[PDB]
Amino acid sequence: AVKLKTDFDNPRWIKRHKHMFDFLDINGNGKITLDEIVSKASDDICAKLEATPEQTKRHQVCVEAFFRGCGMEYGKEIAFPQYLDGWKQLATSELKKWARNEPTLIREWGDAVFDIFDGTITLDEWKAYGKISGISPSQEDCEATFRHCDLDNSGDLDVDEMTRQHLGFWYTLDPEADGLYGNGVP
Ligand SMILES: O=C1N2C=C(c3ccc(O)cc3)N=C(Cc3ccccc3)C2=N[C@@]1(Cc1ccc(O)cc1)OO
Repeated sequence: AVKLKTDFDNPRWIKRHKHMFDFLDINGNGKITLDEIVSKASDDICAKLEATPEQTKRHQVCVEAFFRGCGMEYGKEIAFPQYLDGWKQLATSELKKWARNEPTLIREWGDAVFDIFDGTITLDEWKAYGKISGISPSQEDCEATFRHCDLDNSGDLDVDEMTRQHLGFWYTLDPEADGLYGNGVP
């Protein structure tokens, strides 16, 4: 039962997103652009995963939409506070879509990522994504991810499940989502 109540002033949610912000801020100058996010998605991740140009393009479209949801844009340098406001807007919109059974941006992003590893992904594939995207380079943390989630009979992870977990993790600080990335993301 996905938590749909938001908790935007909870220091743990804020911290989760500051962590991710700093993670995206290679430079460390306190500012990120859509250009850097998309380059990470397309030049870094998709290339290393050896996705087809079609998969690469659709993944890029999903990433563009997702981060535009939080106010990001090409050539626009964004600092953390504005970024976080943008995330409040994104979360709100996404939860409204989810409630109405309209596809979320996080779901569609998920569909692209899973399609690259193709309707499930394995623990090894997730460790691969973890190290390549850099969100979860500790294989133990990825194993903690697979222990956290409800896997299928094959021991693999479903996109429905990962979407529910991600809704809980990024949008609502759902207690049921805590530890989704092990100790990799607070
Ligand atoms: O959810 C994910 N992410 C969330 C954030 C992120 C970034 C900033 C925040 O403030 C909060 C979250 N950053 C990255 C990594 C990434 C960032 C940018 C471009 C490419 C990849 C990321 N990768 C995902 C992709 C994914 C999506 C749906 C799935 O079902 C499975 C995998 O997997 O967990």
